[PDB]
Amino acid sequence: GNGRFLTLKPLPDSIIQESLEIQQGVNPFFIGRSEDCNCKIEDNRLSRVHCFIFKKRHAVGKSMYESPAQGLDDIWYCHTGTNVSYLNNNRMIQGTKFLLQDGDEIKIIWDKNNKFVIGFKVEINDTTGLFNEGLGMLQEQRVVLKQTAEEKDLVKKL
Repeated sequence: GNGRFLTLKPLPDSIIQESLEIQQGVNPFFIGRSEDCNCKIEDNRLSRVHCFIFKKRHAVGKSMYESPAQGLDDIWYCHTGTNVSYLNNNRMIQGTKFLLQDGDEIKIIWDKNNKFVIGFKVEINDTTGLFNEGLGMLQEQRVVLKQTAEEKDLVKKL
């Protein structure tokens, strides 16, 4: 690859059926109804910036002895459109940050009335000095974080 690391693959089961490629963690990645977002999701009720994937350096403590995880870069999926974000079994709200482990198929919008369900498959082919292969294996186990002024600023400029 010329610079691939994370492939975001939305599929046919979800209203979004395309494949995106996050180059060595190209952040932030904007996602929503308008293709303007680095990621494409055609969902009427879904906001243009409704969801965005951001990358940050994994916050770790002093490297006691010789151990990996010596501070690296992690990717955080930050939802934003009122439809609330959904990953595995963690429910989110309109503006939450969540870790994306490999094989992360998240539904940004799910409506039984119109079957308007979304789903993206996170597949990290390359791990560029990442805190982990990308399967998320830190102390926290799939926890939802809140978006602060820092995240809100990312969506300010698509």
